Amino acid sequence: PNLSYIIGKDTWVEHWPEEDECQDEENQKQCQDLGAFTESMVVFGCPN
Amino acid sequence: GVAGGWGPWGPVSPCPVTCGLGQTMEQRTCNHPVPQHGGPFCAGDATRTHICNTAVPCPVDGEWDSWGEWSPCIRRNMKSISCQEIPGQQSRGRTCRGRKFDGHRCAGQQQDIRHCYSIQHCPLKGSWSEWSTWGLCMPPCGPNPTRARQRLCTPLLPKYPPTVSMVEGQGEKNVTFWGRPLPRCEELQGQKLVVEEKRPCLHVPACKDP
Amino acid sequence: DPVLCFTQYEESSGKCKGLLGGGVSVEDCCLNTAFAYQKRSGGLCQPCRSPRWSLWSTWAPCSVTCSEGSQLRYRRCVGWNGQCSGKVAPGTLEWQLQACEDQQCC
Ligand SMILES: *[C@@H]1O[C@H](CO[C@H]2O[C@@H](C)[C@@H](O)[C@@H](O)[C@@H]2O)[C@@H](O[C@@H]2O[C@H](CO)[C@@H](O)[C@H](O)[C@H]2NC(C)=O)[C@H](O)[C@H]1NC(C)=O
Ligand SMILES: *[C@@H]1O[C@@H](C)[C@@H](O)[C@@H](O[C@@H]2O[C@H](CO)[C@@H](O)[C@H](O)[C@H]2O)[C@@H]1O
Ligand SMILES: *[C@@H]1O[C@@H](C)[C@@H](O)[C@@H](O[C@@H]2O[C@H](CO)[C@@H](O)[C@H](O)[C@H]2O)[C@@H]1O
Ligand SMILES: *[C@H]1O[C@H](CO)[C@@H](O)[C@H](O)[C@@H]1O
Ligand SMILES: *[C@H]1O[C@H](CO)[C@@H](O)[C@H](O)[C@@H]1O
Ligand SMILES: *[C@H]1O[C@H](CO)[C@@H](O)[C@H](O)[C@@H]1O
Ligand SMILES: *[C@H]1O[C@H](CO)[C@@H](O)[C@H](O)[C@@H]1O
Ligand SMILES: *[C@H]1O[C@H](CO)[C@@H](O)[C@H](O)[C@@H]1O
Ligand SMILES: *[C@H]1O[C@H](CO)[C@@H](O)[C@H](O)[C@@H]1O
Ligand SMILES: *[C@H]1O[C@H](CO)[C@@H](O)[C@H](O)[C@@H]1O
Ligand SMILES: *[C@H]1O[C@H](CO)[C@@H](O)[C@H](O)[C@@H]1O
Ligand SMILES: *[C@H]1O[C@H](CO)[C@@H](O)[C@H](O)[C@@H]1O
Ligand SMILES: [Mg+2]
Repeated sequence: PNLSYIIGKDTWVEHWPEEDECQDEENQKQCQDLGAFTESMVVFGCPN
Repeated sequence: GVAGGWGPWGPVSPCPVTCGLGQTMEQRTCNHPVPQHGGPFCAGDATRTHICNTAVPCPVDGEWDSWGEWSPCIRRNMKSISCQEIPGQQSRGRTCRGRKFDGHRCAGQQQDIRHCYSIQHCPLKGSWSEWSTWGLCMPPCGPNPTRARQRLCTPLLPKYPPTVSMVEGQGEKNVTFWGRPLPRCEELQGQKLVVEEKRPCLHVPACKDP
Repeated sequence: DPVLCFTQYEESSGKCKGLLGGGVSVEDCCLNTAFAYQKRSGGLCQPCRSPRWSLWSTWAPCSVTCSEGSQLRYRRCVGWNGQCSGKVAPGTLEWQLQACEDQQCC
């Protein structure tokens, strides 16, 4: 159970603001788009 | 038969609020004379109230606006799924308005997605609907209000599977038709789309102040 | 111009509830947008919050006790600093007229 995830050149990370942080007009759209990617991947998967 | 009277006014209370307007109050007692064996009752009020103004602005919580218009019903990495048995999705957005002065932010999902078929501009058959319920007498308060009911060419929606079951977490999503179809129907009264009729409303009351 | 400052707006009836006192400006009273103000006790109680439509009033009695008639119900835009839906200023009225029928035959 000692697995550890190393941050490397293949890893990608971006902050997801909390609910109250989402109300800024530019972070509004980020919480919009980060939420669409959430529902998109799980239900439709990939055509690849 | 002793006549009572008011005593000295006590210390005034500080302004209990740090913003906008508040209320301070002064308090007195009828303790020095005191009505004995009857008499009166000090005559007046033993509590004065006063408004205090901090002259500094204060909050209000933002409210959700009405949901916008549904996006076009599309499928990822596919072209138009119109007039086809291909269930897609569409999104909708809200806007938080009215939040001022460090007020509480809007609570809830500002985006909404649901599954859909696409009948945008799809040629389909139709049948005349029955007479709709009589609308409101318009214009109210205006000269000669009239109601209006109508029959319209209702499209025959295709019998597609209303529910598509996906796995992952075993999620089943309702599918709703989207789009403005082209309902085909025989002419009724020289009209193909909608035929209505108006009737004046009888004994109209005047609009006055409540 | 000074005005009577109330601490609460009922909205259910459009009344000014909880009198805080008088002799204060409107800008100071509505610093707390939850308050309300009216001129003397004549009426027309306006809250200090964003203007929003009240509830539709009960239908007025049918204009005739015989055959088809007409009945009204009102709705008042109440608030401060802003407008209701439809470019409506606080205090304006909106009416719905519906055909009523107390007795179907005279
Ligand atoms: C999606 O549908 C479900 C299931 O309820 C409806 O499903 C249709 C396929 C059809 O059979 C219809 O008659 C049925 O009502 C909705 O969940 C709730 O289900 C109960 C059980 O029938 C209904 O009584 C409720 O009206 C219904 N809606 C509620 C509780 O809001 C579901 O709401 C609907 N929409 C979404 C987004 O899931
Ligand atoms: C004092 O400092 C001010 C800068 C505000 O932060 C005030 O907050 C407000 O206080 C009143 C009641 O005291 C409430 O009506 C407001 O909702 C609240 O934001 C603070 O008290
Ligand atoms: C309500 O009750 C009805 C039964 C009538 O008595 C109404 O009075 C008026 O009667 C004349 C006929 O005599 C009708 O033409 C009127 O429509 C009706 O208003 C009464 O108001
Ligand atoms: C108290 O109030 C006033 C004076 O403050 C008078 O009506 C009277 O003196 C009473 O005792
Ligand atoms: C309080 O009010 C005034 C003084 O401010 C007087 O009527 C009297 O002193 C009373 O106690
Ligand atoms: C959008 O969705 C429904 C109306 O379709 C309601 O929950 C509400 O009006 C929201 O703004
Ligand atoms: C999206 O869905 C329908 C239109 O297809 C309506 O309920 C409304 O326009 C909503 O925005
Ligand atoms: C409507 O009118 C008649 C039925 O009343 C038919 O010609 C046809 O159903 C049309 O849709
Ligand atoms: C409207 O008119 C009559 C009922 O009043 C019927 O022919 C039918 O219900 C139509 O929709
Ligand atoms: C309007 O007129 C009456 C109700 O007043 C009914 O025949 C029906 O509801 C129609 O829509
Ligand atoms: C009157 O109309 C409906 C209820 O009949 C709602 O939109 C709201 O209550 C309004 O005051
Ligand atoms: C008017 O119409 C009926 C009563 O006639 C009810 O739905 C309600 O009282 C409304 O105000
Ligand atoms: Mg493959």
